[PDB]
Amino acid sequence: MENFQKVEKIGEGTYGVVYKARNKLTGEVVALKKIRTEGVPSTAIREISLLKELNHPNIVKLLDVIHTENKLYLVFEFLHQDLKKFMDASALTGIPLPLIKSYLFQLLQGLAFCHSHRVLHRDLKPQNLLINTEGAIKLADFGLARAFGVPVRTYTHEVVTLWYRAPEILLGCKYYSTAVDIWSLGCIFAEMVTRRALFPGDSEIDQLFRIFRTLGTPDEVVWPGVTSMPDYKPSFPKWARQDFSKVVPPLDEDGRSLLSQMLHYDPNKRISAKAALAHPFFQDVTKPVPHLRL
Ligand SMILES: COc1ccc(O)c(-c2nc(N)nc(N)n2)c1
Repeated sequence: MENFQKVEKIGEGTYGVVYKARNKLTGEVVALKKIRTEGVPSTAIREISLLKELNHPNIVKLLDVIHTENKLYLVFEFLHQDLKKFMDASALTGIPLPLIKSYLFQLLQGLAFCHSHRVLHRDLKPQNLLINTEGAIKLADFGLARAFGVPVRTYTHEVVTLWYRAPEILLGCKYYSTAVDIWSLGCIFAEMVTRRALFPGDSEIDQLFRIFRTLGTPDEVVWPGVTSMPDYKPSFPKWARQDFSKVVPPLDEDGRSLLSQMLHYDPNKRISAKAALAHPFFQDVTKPVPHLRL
């Protein structure tokens, strides 16, 4: 793997570290994800390789999937900045609402695309959302959990982010649906608006309880079957739902209603990416140019 010259390390994902690198021969700049290790599931590299066919303006292009030295390398087109960095950079002033709306709209288009192709992300977070100078935003690292699975931590002892995990995952559901990505996106949307994580849990139970304290402890009324979920305990405290206008001020009612639909407890009631795109919140969507400091 010396076809490059690891320009630099740029991040650490749940499935592995990401590097910025230039191809010695072609001179192209790409992002290299190294996936943690002496076997690798059979259908894994096959399933991941299929992702190379995925082409959508809001999905980071997967250029190559190489298996060498028992290691797995994903070569991605390189985008210049991740949403986490941009959010931190915009923490004093905040991301303008029209830009937030644009990003949410584009992200939903990208999810609508993947979900229609039966591809789920399962680990969406600000770190794997990439932006460019032209106002586009793209999702990176889809279908990795389906091909592999959520490990103990990361390739090299890291603190996995739980803040964007859907409640059905926290409750131990064996089968998840595309609804998990809508939940994560809802959490990201809220964070872009308030400039603070919606549910910053430090543990799985703290994550779950933070959700409960805000949205109310779920019951059979709002979520049929929740009390029979694997990790559900009748001992969970019963918090009453908080007034929603407290959740994402000062987002307007259209944004709040859309967000509430993205955060429904029942995966079956949670809005789909396709239905969300038709929400009145996007009636006036535009495509602003962000102020990016590279
Ligand atoms: C699949 O993961 C990817 C794919 C393509 C990418 O450009 C990135 C990325 N890019 C930047 N600039 N920063 C950071 N932190 N990451 C990450």
